[PDB]
Amino acid sequence: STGFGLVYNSVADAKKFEPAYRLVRYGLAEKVEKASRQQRKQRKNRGKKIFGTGKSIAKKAARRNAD
Amino acid sequence: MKLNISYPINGTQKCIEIDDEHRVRVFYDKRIGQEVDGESVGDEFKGYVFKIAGGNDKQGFPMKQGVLLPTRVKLLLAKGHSCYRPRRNGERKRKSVRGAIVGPDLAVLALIITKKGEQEIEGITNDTVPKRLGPKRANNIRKFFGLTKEDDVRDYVIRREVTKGDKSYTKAPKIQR
Amino acid sequence: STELTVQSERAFQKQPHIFTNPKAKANRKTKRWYKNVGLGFKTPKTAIEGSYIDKKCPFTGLVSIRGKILTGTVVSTRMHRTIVIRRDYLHYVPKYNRYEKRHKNVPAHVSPAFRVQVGDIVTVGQCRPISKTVRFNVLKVASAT
Amino acid sequence: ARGPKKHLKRLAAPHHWMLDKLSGCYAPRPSAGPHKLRESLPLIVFLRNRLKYALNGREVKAILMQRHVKVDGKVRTDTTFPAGFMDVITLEATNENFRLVYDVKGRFAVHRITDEEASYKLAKVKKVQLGKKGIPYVVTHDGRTIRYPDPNIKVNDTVKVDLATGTITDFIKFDTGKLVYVTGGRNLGRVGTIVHRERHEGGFDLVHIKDSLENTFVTRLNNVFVIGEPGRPWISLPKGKGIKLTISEERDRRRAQHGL
RNA sequence: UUCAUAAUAACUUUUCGAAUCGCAUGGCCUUGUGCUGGCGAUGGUUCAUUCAAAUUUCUGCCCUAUCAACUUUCGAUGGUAGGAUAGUGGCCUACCAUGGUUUCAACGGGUAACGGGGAAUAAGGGUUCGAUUCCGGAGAGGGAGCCUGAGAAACGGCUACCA
RNA sequence: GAAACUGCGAAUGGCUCAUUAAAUCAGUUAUCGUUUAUUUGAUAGUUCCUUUACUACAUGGAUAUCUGUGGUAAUUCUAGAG
Repeated sequence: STGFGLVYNSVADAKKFEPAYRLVRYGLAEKVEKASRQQRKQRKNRGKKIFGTGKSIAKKAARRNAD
Repeated sequence: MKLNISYPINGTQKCIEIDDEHRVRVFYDKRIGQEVDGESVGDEFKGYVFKIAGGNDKQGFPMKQGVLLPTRVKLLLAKGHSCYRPRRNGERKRKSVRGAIVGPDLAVLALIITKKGEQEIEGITNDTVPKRLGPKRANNIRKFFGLTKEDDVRDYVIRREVTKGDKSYTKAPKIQR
Repeated sequence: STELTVQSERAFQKQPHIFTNPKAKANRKTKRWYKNVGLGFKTPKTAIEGSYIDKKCPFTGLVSIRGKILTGTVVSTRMHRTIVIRRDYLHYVPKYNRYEKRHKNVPAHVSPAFRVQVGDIVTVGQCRPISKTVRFNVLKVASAT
Repeated sequence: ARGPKKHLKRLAAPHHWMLDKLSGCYAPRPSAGPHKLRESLPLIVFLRNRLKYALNGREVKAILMQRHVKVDGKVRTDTTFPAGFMDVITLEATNENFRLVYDVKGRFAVHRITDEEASYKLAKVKKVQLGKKGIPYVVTHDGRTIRYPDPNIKVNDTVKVDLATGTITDFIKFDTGKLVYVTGGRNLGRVGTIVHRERHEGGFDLVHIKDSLENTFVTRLNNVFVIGEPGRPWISLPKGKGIKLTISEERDRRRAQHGL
């Protein structure tokens, strides 16, 4: 077989330059848990809808119940 | 119907509900931006001088001034004149809008209250709320305290001390220029 | 091809930004400017001695000759200061291994210095868009008798 | 229609980049600069595919930020700067200096220059024009404009530049019996000594050119670039020396030249 | 070249000619909080260069005579003078001149027609196809019309009418 | 440093073949007939307007975000004041 090896100088140098997924497999850095591609795309659209912040519209929610 | 009252100097506002027509009949055939007396409105206000300038319609049609008529005329709006917030820079949009002169079609009336009268009510003329944001620039901080040049700055600054629980660390503005 | 009258319009015509000095005293009166066309051509003295102005003339005007230099025989002559050069040529047909003959005409503007008739060869040079169809100007009339 | 174009499909890109057919849909568009789209060479191609330090375009962006690339003295952190002919590319780490000179085939060559000689750049003219306050200023064909030239410098005449400071040092005149490089068309990356010049009346000038082997070839004027006295090169040239050989001559060399 | 560029005469509801900010905190003191000074950001005027964009020269197209005359009122072809245009031009008006294309096939009709680089078949010549991975051009349900920006008659932007 | 103001981009990419027969398009030309953000290059003592009492040691007021008072069957609807 024929690999493709990279021998860095030190540990602090090899941590930053190498891609994140390569650090996971050997067990150097932590695995970055993130949200699914669908739901965070929905969050972008729903965040855009309300001009915002959530304070002003939430205070109206109490007033809208009386109507 | 509802009256949006707001005192400018003190800084307190309240909605007064009016089911009776006779009280609102003073505002019939009166235009946006004129002085109105308090005595003819009702028993609550006597000695006051109201200031009608704005309004609101049933369904949801904010009133614009300079339009004339007692009608709902659709108008062409853009950046520079109110009743439209543009999203694209330069884009226009034809919006619906309520006319100027008041009739029996409204839900809320806009009112500023200049001069006091007799019956000071609960928390509209009694209470006085301070303004939230202090000065900032070089000549705004100078004129507020009446300092002129030689008195210098780095002295008259508001440091609000907020507490999470144990600590009491200071905040501070940033005097630009 | 009017011609001869010098001035006969509603307006008046002079060469732009060339001035006749009123106080100075010389035989000229009419102050003429004329240009060298280039590309190894020869400007005639009928243009220099003449009285015509013309915006669209290459000798006395802003029309600069550049690009291509076509040729051909003249056909049509019957309008004010233009000409139609008929340029004949052959076209190939690979299937039969033969040649064709094709036609299309070329319109051009004439300087009043040159004297033109029907059935004479005319060398012609490309220039600014003079008009709708006319994109060319006359530079020679070598009518061998 | 509608404004500029900010993409380049890989088959539509010029061939002397030497990019792969597979392993990518798009190619790197070189941005605006002192060199044209066809004649330039972007820094992604130079670092990734030529020198072969970085494996992909990701790692080229890491090198530029920390931070030793120097095209014509100054840094440039842009990934796709149009670096072209006679441009000096230095590296403080490794102590390497380069110059983009054309190969006998037509490609850009990886030519390792001395420390040392990488210091002056050679450019062409161009104009030859007066500015305001009657100031005479010269333009370079390879990018820049320089002020206050010598009174006898004209079109197609090459000029040496200081690079670090940015001023004129010396000039060479375009006349017969002098070395000249070619940077356009089919006879690209060849060197020769000149014989004749057909001037013509507004229809492109031509030049007849020999070489050390006495083989003749003809090219256009705008492609030609002067490079010193005959048998006296101002700049260091790579192996080959712009000779250009026959098909059968090159077959003879490779199978003969062996030694494992 | 009436080009580059310079000079004289003035104009203009007089464009621009830095009231902008981070990392360092040095040098002789006229030892002020002043006279000078390092490393990069940003904005700006005219002239270059680059990415382009507009028009433009020459030659080249599939069937049809059961399409031989066609355009000029309502610009057709040309001249002079203005208007508009980023800029040339009948692009648009005013007063004139009657021209332009045509059996070397104009003008009209049809196309189950987007144009090329190409593909299929394969003695040599040629036949037939090219909606479609690259290059250029049109269009966003059908037509007109614009706003903002260097660049849009934008449509994952707007104002109408007809579905 | 959430939010919003200013600046930039959204005119590229992607999809389709309805129209169109000297039109589009291909190869050759000219822009001495014009506009170009961005790009990398150069570059502005000349605004003062008689030259003894003139802002130049630095000028002016808003507007957001947020504080709240709301209406609406409705929608990235936006009215009043601070």
